[PDB]
Amino acid sequence: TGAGTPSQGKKNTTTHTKCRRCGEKSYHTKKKVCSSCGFGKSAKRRDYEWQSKAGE
Amino acid sequence: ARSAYSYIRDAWKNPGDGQLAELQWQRQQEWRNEGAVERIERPTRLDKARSQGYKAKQGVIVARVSVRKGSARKRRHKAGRRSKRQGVTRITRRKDIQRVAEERASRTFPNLRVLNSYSVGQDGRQKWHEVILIDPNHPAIQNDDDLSWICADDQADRVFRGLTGAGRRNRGLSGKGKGSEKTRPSLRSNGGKG
Amino acid sequence: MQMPRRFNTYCPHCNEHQEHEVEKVRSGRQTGMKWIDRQRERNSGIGNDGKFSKVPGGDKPTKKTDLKYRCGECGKAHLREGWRAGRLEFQE
Amino acid sequence: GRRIQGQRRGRGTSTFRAPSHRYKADLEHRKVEDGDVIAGTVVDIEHDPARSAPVAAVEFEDGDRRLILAPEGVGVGDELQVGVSAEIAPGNTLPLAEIPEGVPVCNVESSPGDGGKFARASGVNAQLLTHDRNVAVVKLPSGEMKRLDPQCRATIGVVAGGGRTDKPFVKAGNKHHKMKARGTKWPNVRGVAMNAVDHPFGGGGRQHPGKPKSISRNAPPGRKVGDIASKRTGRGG
RNA sequence: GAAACAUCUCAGUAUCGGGAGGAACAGAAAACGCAACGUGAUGUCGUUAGUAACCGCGAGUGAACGCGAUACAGCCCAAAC
RNA sequence: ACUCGUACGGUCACUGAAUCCUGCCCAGUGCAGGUAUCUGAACACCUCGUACAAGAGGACGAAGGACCUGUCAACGGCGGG
RNA sequence: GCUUUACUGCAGGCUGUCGCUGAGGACUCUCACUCCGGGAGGAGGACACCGAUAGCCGGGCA
Ligand SMILES: [Cl-]
Ligand SMILES: [Cl-]
Ligand SMILES: [Cl-]
Ligand SMILES: [Cl-]
Ligand SMILES: [K+]
Ligand SMILES: [Mg+2]
Ligand SMILES: [Mg+2]
Ligand SMILES: [Mg+2]
Ligand SMILES: [Mg+2]
Ligand SMILES: [Mg+2]
Ligand SMILES: [Mg+2]
Ligand SMILES: [Mg+2]
Ligand SMILES: [Mg+2]
Ligand SMILES: [Mg+2]
Ligand SMILES: [Mg+2]
Ligand SMILES: [Mg+2]
Ligand SMILES: [Mg+2]
Ligand SMILES: [Mg+2]
Ligand SMILES: [Mg+2]
Ligand SMILES: [Mg+2]
Ligand SMILES: [Mg+2]
Ligand code: NA
Ligand code: NA
Ligand code: NA
Ligand code: NA
Ligand code: NA
Ligand code: NA
Ligand code: NA
Ligand code: NA
Ligand SMILES: [Sr+2]
Ligand SMILES: [Sr+2]
Ligand SMILES: [Sr+2]
Ligand SMILES: [Sr+2]
Ligand SMILES: [Sr+2]
Ligand SMILES: [Sr+2]
Ligand SMILES: [Sr+2]
Ligand SMILES: [Sr+2]
Ligand SMILES: [Sr+2]
Ligand SMILES: [Sr+2]
Ligand SMILES: [Sr+2]
Ligand SMILES: [Sr+2]
Ligand SMILES: [Sr+2]
Ligand SMILES: [Sr+2]
Ligand SMILES: [Sr+2]
Repeated sequence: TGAGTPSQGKKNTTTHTKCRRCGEKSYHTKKKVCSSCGFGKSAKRRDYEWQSKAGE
Repeated sequence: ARSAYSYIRDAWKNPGDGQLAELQWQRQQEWRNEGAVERIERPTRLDKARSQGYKAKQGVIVARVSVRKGSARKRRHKAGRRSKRQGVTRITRRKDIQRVAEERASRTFPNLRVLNSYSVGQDGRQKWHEVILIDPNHPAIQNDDDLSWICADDQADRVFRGLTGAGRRNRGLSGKGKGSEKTRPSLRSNGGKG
Repeated sequence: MQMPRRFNTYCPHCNEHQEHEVEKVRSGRQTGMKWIDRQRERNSGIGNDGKFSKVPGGDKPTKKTDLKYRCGECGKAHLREGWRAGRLEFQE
Repeated sequence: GRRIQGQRRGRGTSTFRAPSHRYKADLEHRKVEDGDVIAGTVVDIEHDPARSAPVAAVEFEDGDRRLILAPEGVGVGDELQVGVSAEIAPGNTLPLAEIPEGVPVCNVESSPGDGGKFARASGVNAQLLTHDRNVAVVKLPSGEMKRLDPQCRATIGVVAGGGRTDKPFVKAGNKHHKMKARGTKWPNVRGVAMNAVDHPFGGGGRQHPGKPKSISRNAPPGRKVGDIASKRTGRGG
């Protein structure tokens, strides 16, 4: 069984869903954590300085 | 004449001698069985508390905080580093234990602001400090001429920004001349070389 | 090679020939208080210590004479350029 | 390199854990105040997944139903006694002090009241040798003379299920079923059969530990493999 | 970067944790030490100066007092009684 | 974590069903034990030095090493004449 | 990436020392502290744990 096309057929698991807090399809329904805004992980909003160039 | 307070002071100059030695030996047994932050009704060192700003008034709180003794509890480097940035054992943190204690206290009492703190001893594995906190929202304090300054907005979370006396000493702001070139007006503005 | 313990030669202090006594220079003990010593203590810590992590080199197959020429009259000594000598024994 | 298997274990992930959710109970001795007036009846005999040995269900006078570390010879209907004044009989529990010298014991406590620590596996037994007012000398299954507090409780007799070790597994599949009931990663891949990155003995064309196997006691984890602080090796000498 | 490299450099930089404000921080000398019969809280700007100092004394790192400016403001406890 | 586990246990390794067997070597390396004597850091102690301090030396000496011993189903070895 | 008796270091282990730490070169005690016990109480004990430092080992790791 190849890692490519043949293995893509088994993909029918729902994980990332629309997030109640930010509206992005990043709420991981299994972990119950939003990979975009961090809902379910932190009260504060997920944010990082590396999300932009250093001097901007 | 000598104040009654001067006696508490003089006793605390040598915590390992006299009656104080026995008091500490007794007390610590109880303290060791207490939590990280225990609110106390009266300061253990009255003279020191009053000297630091304490008042037997509404909105004044005193709490004893215990912190593990010694150096930094640091995790060794995952990725590659030069020998200089490889050390793990002898590296100590830049903030003293008293400062760690003040912050733990203020976090326990979110609505209160750290006024000052002092040491109340230690054993072989931990240190104890009593922190004086103030309620900036209580009128008994908003009306106090000696304490109402702590009610100002810019005094919010003062301990977390190093505005406490222990904060200022730890930041090397004691000296007004030689030696304070990289500390005043802030460590950050001097490129963090202090 | 051999060499006379005492012999007449020029003394730069008296500014005239006088009998001198030759002696091999004995190493003087260190005080451990020179600037270099303090730099070693200051700059040494965790990890590599730069120059202070280096260990002393080797030896040359033969060393140059290391001697003191002490004047027999004024008692003052003077140094001279040394010469490679596999061995140096004094006569008397 | 990479952390060796012995280090992966420490993390306590699923692969290395014991099937605790499937286990029955810790066969600790009952806690009696005094008087010995605690006896019970063996209501059933059960298999213990954690020890591959039978264990007995007892129903005590005061209404307590508990599983017991059963010695050989215990059967349903039999009455068991636990306490200072207990009768000196197989399956009965009482302190070493009340036990007569030269009597096989099992499930011996290390410190009075702990519930039993020594001699608990299939067929084994400790031997109560010397008595005293301050110390009871017991010979453990390993042959070691152990000095214990005479107040330490123990059960008379040898542990049930003796001779288990006498029959060979014969096939891998049999070992397999047993390992599924324990906290152990099985089968076992030899160090010498792995890559240099995976173990101190890996690498090199043909297989061989490129170094002596007897490792120092002071060796750090990751290096401490092979023959740990061996006083000697081989069969000769 | 040092034409390798380990002290050093990149740099207290990137990035991370915590926190305040419209600005922060600092601040009324246990100062300075152009040594004086002198200056007089604190920031900041210009300069002092790539100077003093550091440094496989290599590559590099690098102030301060003072001075000219900006703006100027000095006070409250603890204790004695 | 192992572990609702306790030497008929479980950890760490090697060999690889049964059958018949598995010799010699402890010098080196590894592990382990012992050790009169030798060596062996810091603190405290003593001598010199400094009205103090830096520093020099001394005494004592842990593990370790030297030294002895055990050990190859321990790393491995089993030649030339 | 990997190896080792390469260079230089870092974890970790062992060992001494100082603090915790008390009373009367070997010892006794209990009161801190530790462990067992539901509890009473028992075991141990100024040691061990822990903080600091020193010497040894140290491709386990950079
Ligand atoms: Cl605060
Ligand atoms: Cl010469
Ligand atoms: Cl098995
Ligand atoms: Cl001036
Ligand atoms: K670098
Ligand atoms: Mg049990
Ligand atoms: Mg399994
Ligand atoms: Mg295998
Ligand atoms: Mg392979
Ligand atoms: Mg490896
Ligand atoms: Mg092989
Ligand atoms: Mg370069
Ligand atoms: Mg530098
Ligand atoms: Mg600023
Ligand atoms: Mg160069
Ligand atoms: Mg710089
Ligand atoms: Mg200056
Ligand atoms: Mg094979
Ligand atoms: Mg095979
Ligand atoms: Mg416990
Ligand atoms: Mg490497
Ligand atoms: Na607070
Ligand atoms: Na320095
Ligand atoms: Na280059
Ligand atoms: Na390079
Ligand atoms: Na340098
Ligand atoms: Na001038
Ligand atoms: Na040998
Ligand atoms: Na590669
Ligand atoms: Sr496959
Ligand atoms: Sr699927
Ligand atoms: Sr969460
Ligand atoms: Sr953020
Ligand atoms: Sr806040
Ligand atoms: Sr330094
Ligand atoms: Sr170093
Ligand atoms: Sr040479
Ligand atoms: Sr148990
Ligand atoms: Sr229990
Ligand atoms: Sr190999
Ligand atoms: Sr043999
Ligand atoms: Sr002014
Ligand atoms: Sr075979
Ligand atoms: Sr040997």
